[PDB]
Amino acid sequence: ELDQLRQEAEQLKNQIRDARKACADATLSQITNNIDPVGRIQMRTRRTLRGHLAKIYAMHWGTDSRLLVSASQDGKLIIWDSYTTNKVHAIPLRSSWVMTCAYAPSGNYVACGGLDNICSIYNLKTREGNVRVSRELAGHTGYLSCCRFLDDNQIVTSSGDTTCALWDIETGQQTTTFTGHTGDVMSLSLAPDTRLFVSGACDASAKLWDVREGMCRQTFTGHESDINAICFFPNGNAFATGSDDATCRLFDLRADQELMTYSHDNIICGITSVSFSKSGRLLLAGYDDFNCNVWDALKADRAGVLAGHDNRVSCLGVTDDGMAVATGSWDSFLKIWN
Amino acid sequence: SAEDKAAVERSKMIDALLARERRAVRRLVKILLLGADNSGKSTFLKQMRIIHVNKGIVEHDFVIKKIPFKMVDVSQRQKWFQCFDGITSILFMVDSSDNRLVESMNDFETIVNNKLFFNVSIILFLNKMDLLVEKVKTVSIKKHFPDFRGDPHRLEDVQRYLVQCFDRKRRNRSKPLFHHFTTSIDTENARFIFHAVKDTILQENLKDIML
Amino acid sequence: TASIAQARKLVEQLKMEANIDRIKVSKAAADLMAYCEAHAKEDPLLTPVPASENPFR
Amino acid sequence: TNFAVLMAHVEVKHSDAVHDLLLDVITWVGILLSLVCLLICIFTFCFFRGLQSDRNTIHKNLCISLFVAELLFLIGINRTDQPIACAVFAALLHFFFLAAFTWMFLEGVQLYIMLVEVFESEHSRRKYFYLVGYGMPALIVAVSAAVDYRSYGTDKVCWLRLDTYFIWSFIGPATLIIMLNVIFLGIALYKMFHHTWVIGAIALLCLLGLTWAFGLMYINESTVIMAYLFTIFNSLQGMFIFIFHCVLQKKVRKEYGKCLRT
Amino acid sequence: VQLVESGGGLVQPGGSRKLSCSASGFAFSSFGMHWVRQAPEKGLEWVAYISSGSGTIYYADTVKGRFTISRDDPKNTLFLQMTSLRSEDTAMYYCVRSIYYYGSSPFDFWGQGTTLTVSDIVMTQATSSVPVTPGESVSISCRSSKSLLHSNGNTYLYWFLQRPGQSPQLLIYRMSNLASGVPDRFSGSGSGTAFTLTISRLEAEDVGVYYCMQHLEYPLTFGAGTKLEL
Repeated sequence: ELDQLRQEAEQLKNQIRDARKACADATLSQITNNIDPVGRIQMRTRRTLRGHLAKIYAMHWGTDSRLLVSASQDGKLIIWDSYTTNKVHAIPLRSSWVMTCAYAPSGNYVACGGLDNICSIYNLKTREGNVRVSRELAGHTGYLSCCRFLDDNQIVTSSGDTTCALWDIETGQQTTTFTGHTGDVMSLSLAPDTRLFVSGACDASAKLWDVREGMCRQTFTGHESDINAICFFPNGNAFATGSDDATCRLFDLRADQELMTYSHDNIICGITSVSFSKSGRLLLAGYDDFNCNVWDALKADRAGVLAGHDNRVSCLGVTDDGMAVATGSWDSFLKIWN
Repeated sequence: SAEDKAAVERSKMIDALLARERRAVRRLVKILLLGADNSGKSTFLKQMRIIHVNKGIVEHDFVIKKIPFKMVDVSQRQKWFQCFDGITSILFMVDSSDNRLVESMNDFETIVNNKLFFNVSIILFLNKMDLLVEKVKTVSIKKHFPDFRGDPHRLEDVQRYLVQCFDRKRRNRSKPLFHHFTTSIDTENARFIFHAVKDTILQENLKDIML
Repeated sequence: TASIAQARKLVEQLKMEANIDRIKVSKAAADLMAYCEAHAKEDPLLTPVPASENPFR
Repeated sequence: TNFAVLMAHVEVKHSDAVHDLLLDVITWVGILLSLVCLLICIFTFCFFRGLQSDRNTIHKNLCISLFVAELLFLIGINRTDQPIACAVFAALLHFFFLAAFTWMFLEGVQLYIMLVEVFESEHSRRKYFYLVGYGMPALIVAVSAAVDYRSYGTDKVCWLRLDTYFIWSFIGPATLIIMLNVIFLGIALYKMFHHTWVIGAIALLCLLGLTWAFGLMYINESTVIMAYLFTIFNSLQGMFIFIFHCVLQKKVRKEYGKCLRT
Repeated sequence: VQLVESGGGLVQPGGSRKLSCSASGFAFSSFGMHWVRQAPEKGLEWVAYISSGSGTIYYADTVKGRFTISRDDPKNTLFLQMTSLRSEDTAMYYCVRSIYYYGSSPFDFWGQGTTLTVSDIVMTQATSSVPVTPGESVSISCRSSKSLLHSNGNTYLYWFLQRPGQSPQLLIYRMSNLASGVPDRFSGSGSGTAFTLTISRLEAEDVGVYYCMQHLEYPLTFGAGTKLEL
């Protein structure tokens, strides 16, 4: 029976391949070629933010596009004011091995995680006057990679034991567990309407999941090695990914296929981050050759380089109004470009 | 103004706190601990605690002599290894009276030639000498590998072959390989592991003075 | 046993993924440039903004 | 006059020669080839954050002190015509040259700190560095002026006198510092040979002022060759540093080729 | 949260006093502190300010050089030392907490103060008595003598409340925002130098006197206050 099931699986794979092939009539290289090229883009450091004692692993813009959280390897979580280069908060942690951070939409809580397989949730507004830990969520087996709030009482975690989970803060339990991968999990992004989310998982395969139901809906392939970053276009029906083979691609769900392949012949270092712009016209990226590249998302051509770092770039992000951009790298400095 | 002016104080105080933590961050000695021999690891840690007094990650903290020491002792380990680029030395423990020696050698080769470990030194422990001495008293011969001289010899011709077998496989060397045969005298282990790091830091300081 | 259950789960998952209604690529592309041209007068990084109002300048 | 007059304890006659013209040309050209490398070195070690440490502090202070002292020597030596103009410059020159020597001593102390006590210290030591470096010359000049305030001026070129032994308020500290630097260099070479080239042993010779010790043996007429070695090397000190500790260093070149040049 | 003060009493001409304040229930080392005064039947008036880290110290013009402020962190205690007091120093004194970072809400907590007895921008209060009955929507006005807006978009001004027999309580900070522990029926707005607080669906326990402060730059100045009746 097992061999019969394998034959059925092969037939189903052939079905999927044929259905995908039946989709493409117009390639994007024959439509986006006639648009006006953006030309030259270049911007300069306005504010430089110093103070971290070691490498920088994550950052996240606020909901008002003015405050900033940052997580470093020394065990510190700093809250900055990006206008006057002021330090608003400095939070110390219990584990020194940290790999992610998040900023709650309402502005009351932050989150962190790392190699201790625990996700910690902090309260920023208290009557006594100091930042104190509110919840300590546990139950995974490997380390965490990314965490992303939805409301003030629901959080999502992904861990490199092939696992994802949805936690209800106040109760403290797992409302749903998502399984189906084979290797670790590296990155996930949430939708603007906040009903679905996507994750890439270190085996050249990416998945779209729904939270209200609980099943795994869609799968995509195409890469030759593991996946390092994933992000949503600003309408909830696209996403962009970059791998450790020094290649980036764009996926849409209804087309169920890839469209662009942003590549070059002189680049041999993999990706570490991605993020979009407001109108979906600039795709930023961080590499290991010490640069931050600026692609035009519709042509796979080149638009700019934000050079200026003395080591590898780890994280980058965009405000909620489009004015500013922020980057952070292994040299312990974090820069604001406009 | 007149209320965007206490914020400046607050920022300066936070800056002062971080600026006083920098120095203590820079004085610390971080050692990573690897091997397939759990009994040796347990014994060595117990002895280290005795000297100092005079799951996840399990960090142990010590003070050898006015210096702070941290030992970490944690299939896709290459992703895990990103966080260990600020360490000073890797301590590899191997059983000698064993076979699984080829397995240990393969693991050694996989660990050493890594891009992240271009500026870390390696300390090698070859343990369980008493069993090897007893089992060479009634000597059991080697395998088909070219043990050129004195196949059923005393330990003086087997130790050299083993240390030479491990010494190679360092394709990008740039540094020496310290080695040691573990003894039941605790102070010997403490002294050797304190000497290795001292030599490493002298080796780094003579590059700014152009040897 | 376990292998049969795993194979059945894989087959059911593939069957559920096969039944998804799809659409062609020309419509999706047209949607993409529609979105790009819809909000093209409010992105400052792509289209520079006068410095009289910039908070970072 | 020439540069060697700073460190001669006995007046020389020079029966008959043409050595004065050669010495004047050599000293003028050499002390002018400095005072531009010194300035480029001051700006080198001040407006870059990628080089800040204790060593940078000591380098910068040494270059400042040399620049000022050589400037004052170049301008205000031949002023014996006004009995009030100098006899004030005969103290400021004292101060700044002795400051240069104290900084050169601190260099050897740093060599020890990095080569024997290999580990770091939990508390910084900038305060003590500044205190010693800019306070030893102050105390020495104050006490020396209190002891004998009249000898601050001569008849030919207005520097310290010789009829009284008061010139030995400068030579003594120089000799002692030179000896201690010799000790420290020996220790450095010992631990550089045992625990394991020429460029390093030449770059250390510029900072520790071990070439200033020649002029002490310039005694009589038949030794003039040594008087040459003093003027050719010492007056060129500021050039050597700018070559050994600005150009031949990877960190400085990398930090300067990426921002000043692009 | 608790601030408890001590030191009041009766004194003769000359003399001196040392008033103390003890704080319990919160983090003292991250807050700035104010001493504020009140005449027996008149409005409030600001006295002195000591900030976090024991740096900036500000005094008032009418007692400057006679009073002194101090703080002790490990024991969580404030002191004010007063010397050479005349007959116009009779009043009641209160201790106030504040913190200044982005988004912060100063003047949130107040103490209970002590009695002491002995043998610049200008704001104006329109009236002193306004009678109303429950269910009536009311509005109360204050005036000033300069723009309180700033080039950073702020607008510094405060409305506080004081019921019949208690200590004050923050109603509206920075002329537009609302504090914690207060109902949602309060609001307030105005133009440059002329403004009004709006109270809707008026019920009981709103009787008392209302106060309007400014905080554009030291010194800090008060008004008279409007007293309501029911």
